[PDB]
Amino acid sequence: VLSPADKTNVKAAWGKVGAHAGEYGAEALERMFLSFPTTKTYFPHFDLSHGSAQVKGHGKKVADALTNAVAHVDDMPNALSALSDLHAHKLRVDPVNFKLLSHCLLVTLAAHLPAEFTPAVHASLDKFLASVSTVLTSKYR
Amino acid sequence: VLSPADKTNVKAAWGKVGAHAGEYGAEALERMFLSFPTTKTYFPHFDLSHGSAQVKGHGKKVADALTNAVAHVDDMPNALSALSDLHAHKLRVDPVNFKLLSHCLLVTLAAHLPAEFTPAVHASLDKFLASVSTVLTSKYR
Amino acid sequence: VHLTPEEKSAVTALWGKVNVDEVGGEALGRLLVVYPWTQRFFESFGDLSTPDAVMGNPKVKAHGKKVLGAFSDGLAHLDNLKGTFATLSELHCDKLHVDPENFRLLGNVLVCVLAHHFGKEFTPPVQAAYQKVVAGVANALAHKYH
Amino acid sequence: VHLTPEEKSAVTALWGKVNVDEVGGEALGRLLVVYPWTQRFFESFGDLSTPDAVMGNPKVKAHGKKVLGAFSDGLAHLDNLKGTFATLSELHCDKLHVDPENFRLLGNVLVCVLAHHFGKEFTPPVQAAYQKVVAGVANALAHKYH
Ligand code: HEM
Ligand code: HEM
Ligand code: HEM
Ligand code: HEM
Ligand SMILES: */[SH]=c1/[nH]nc([C@H]2COc3ccccc3O2)[nH]1
Ligand SMILES: */[SH]=c1/[nH]nc([C@H]2COc3ccccc3O2)[nH]1
Ligand SMILES: */[SH]=c1\[nH]nc([C@H]2COc3ccccc3O2)[nH]1
Ligand SMILES: */[SH]=c1\[nH]nc([C@H]2COc3ccccc3O2)[nH]1
Ligand SMILES: S=c1[nH]nc([C@H]2COc3ccccc3O2)[nH]1
Ligand SMILES: S=c1[nH]nc([C@H]2COc3ccccc3O2)[nH]1
Ligand SMILES: S=c1[nH]nc([C@H]2COc3ccccc3O2)[nH]1
Ligand SMILES: S=c1[nH]nc([C@H]2COc3ccccc3O2)[nH]1
Repeated sequence: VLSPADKTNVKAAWGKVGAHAGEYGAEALERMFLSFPTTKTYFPHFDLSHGSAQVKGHGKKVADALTNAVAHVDDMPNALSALSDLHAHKLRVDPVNFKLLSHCLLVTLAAHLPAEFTPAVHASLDKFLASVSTVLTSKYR
Repeated sequence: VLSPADKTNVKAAWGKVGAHAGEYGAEALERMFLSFPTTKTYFPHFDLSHGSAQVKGHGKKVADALTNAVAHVDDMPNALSALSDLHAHKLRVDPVNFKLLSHCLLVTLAAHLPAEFTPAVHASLDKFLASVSTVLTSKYR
Repeated sequence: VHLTPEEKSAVTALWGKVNVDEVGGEALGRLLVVYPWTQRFFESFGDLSTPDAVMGNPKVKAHGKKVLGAFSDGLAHLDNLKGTFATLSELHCDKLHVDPENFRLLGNVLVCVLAHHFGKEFTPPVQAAYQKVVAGVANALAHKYH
Repeated sequence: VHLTPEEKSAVTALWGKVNVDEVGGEALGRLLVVYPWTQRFFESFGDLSTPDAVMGNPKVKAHGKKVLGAFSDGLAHLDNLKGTFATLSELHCDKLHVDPENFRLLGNVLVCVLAHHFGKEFTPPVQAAYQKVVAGVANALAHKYH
């Protein structure tokens, strides 16, 4: 689980991103759709177009789910049970895809906050997203 | 998490293997050492030889840790915290290696119990080992 | 790939006794059963929500017979899985977008299938050889990245 | 690999502005920091138990300069990463036994490093191109499986 320092880093990053949460979430998705087109086959009836509003809207849902994860770092399995059901049972998302979105969340972060994206923070955010990703694919276990 | 049926399958397999637990554990390791030699670099001062006694002895420790996992399917993160510390923090085991031992546990199982190793059981045992493996690499998160 | 004369031998000796009509649909069926996300590539196959429905599915067995067909080619050109699977490599890599990780999965389920059938005959050294070939084949399928 | 003229262009345009003295040790240092198990291949490097100790480690920067050196070769023979990295492919695959998965890891940390330095200039399309090359290179390193 996340150390006290890791918790502090993730929140610091969460506080600093603040209002841009939904936007960063839409960008990470656009980034994922473009770098790993295979991921698009999960959003068929979606306008995966650029300025897409459906993407803008899913970005926000993703960022909100993440904010919820941040508020239950020591609870997550619980707090995400529903989401874990959606993605694992009903959607059958290939677990590799979680590494790909997470990797894209980090690029987005890194690109908008070059100076704060130090190796330690990178490390803390990476552990966090992997905790989130592991909870979401937990219904396969 | 494991369904009621999955729990029943794993225990059925645990009961049927019974006394052969430590042995199957040594075989899965011998199998892992031979198919993925890279794994051997984690047991330097070990006689990774065939009839090795150190291997016979580690097989038993592994099977016991698994039996402990079976008895805390809904607890594991807890029940394995120590083990998770050993393997993740002090040993720095590459997470891919857990997929490799688990894959070798299943071959061992399958080879000694051809007829009981049905697709459903295979499915249940796979979910179990992945739960175990995920708990053991959880200190990287 | 590079196998010792002993491995190259055990592998063909083993293969020769493989029911090529069943072993492939079984490896494919177990893949789809055990790793449910892989069921997404075979939607035309029908309801795969139960293990028995997956294993008895005629399209799963038919298609599985081809997959085994491929591994058979490999054991026939171990030092050329590059070209042998070259065409396939494009199919899976360039047209399909299958994550190479899933190639690894299928290959290892095949090994488990082989262990399920030959029991104790599938000794550690023998398993060790197949992981080799299976590793080769998966590499070849991932080989073409155009 | 196959990149559109636009990607092939954005990639070299980007690369040309890359501090080849630092970018490599940084990608390597972040890999070792972020995925601690990778520290096991570089024991001769010393105490890597803190991020600052890893990043400032002279051997990490030196060695990192070579890794970048390799990717540079790749961008110079995108349609030949097969032979270009052929030699390396043997080093990493045949002698070292690095799991191809770790090649994927390093390649993606490099992408994050590039994003860390070029900020908003590392646009989605631009990132998209590098994932392509990085995917190619990792494939080539895994290519040789002898
Ligand atoms: C960082 C991990 C992820 C988070 C936090 C996340 C978050 C969410 C949220 C908030 C929803 C809405 C659920 C609801 O309204 O009930 C959603 C839906 C969904 N997610 Fe994820 N997700 C993640 C990863 C992924 C990945 C990797 C994919 C696949 C490439 C994916 C595919 C989907 C799909 C297809 C939907 C449904 C879209 C629709 O049809 O409306 N998600 N996700
Ligand atoms: C199925 C997952 C695994 C289980 C249940 C398991 C179980 C155990 C147990 C019971 C011990 C003894 C701990 C103690 O006495 O405090 C141990 C030690 C150890 N394990 Fe694991 N292990 C697993 C996977 C792995 C893997 C994949 C590797 C690496 C390839 C590995 C490497 C080690 C090493 C190097 C030791 C220490 C050996 C020594 O120096 O005495 N384990 N493990
Ligand atoms: C080492 C592993 C693999 C081998 C040897 C293999 C072999 C084959 C072969 C022989 C074909 C038939 C080609 C033809 O009829 O001309 C094929 C098609 C295909 N493979 Fe695989 N394959 C592998 C792994 C996978 C995996 C993991 C997936 C899962 C995503 C996959 C998805 C497909 C699909 C979608 C087709 C066509 C299916 C259809 O006809 O509807 N394959 N494969
Ligand atoms: C796309 C990824 C990679 C590239 C492009 C790459 C590149 C290089 C290059 C250029 C060399 C130096 C060869 C020479 O000096 O002749 C090398 C050596 C080496 N690489 Fe990598 N490498 C990659 C990934 C990795 C990963 C993930 C590991 C982690 C296990 C690794 C472990 C090593 C080791 C152990 C050496 C020699 C280290 C030493 O000199 O002590 N490499 N690599
Ligand atoms: S018996 C069985 N079924 N699936 C599997 C494992 C085999 O091990 C393995 C290693 C690397 C990637 C996937 C994978 O699936 N074993
Ligand atoms: S910013 C950063 N650091 N590490 C990583 C991820 C990138 O995504 C990824 C995909 C597949 C395998 C490894 C991996 O490591 N992103
Ligand atoms: S179909 C295929 N084969 N290789 C690849 C790319 C993408 O993923 C990857 C993962 C690990 C090592 C190398 C690669 O290159 N697509
Ligand atoms: S160094 C290297 N490159 N490929 C390989 C083998 C082993 O692992 C693997 C994983 C996924 C697809 C194909 C392979 O083949 N070793
Ligand atoms: S192997 C292994 N174990 N954990 C990982 C990485 C790879 O993918 C990620 C991508 C972004 C953040 C965390 C991630 O976990 N790879
Ligand atoms: S179940 C199963 N198998 N592999 C996983 C992956 C899912 O996504 C991840 C993403 C980042 C780090 C670790 C992860 O574990 N989950
Ligand atoms: S990708 C992904 N997610 N989960 C897995 C598999 C691969 O390795 C295993 C090997 C044996 C049992 C369970 C396993 O989980 N591969
Ligand atoms: S952290 C991290 N990244 N990848 C993992 C792997 C560890 O081993 C596994 C073994 C089987 C199934 C899923 C697994 O998740 N753990």
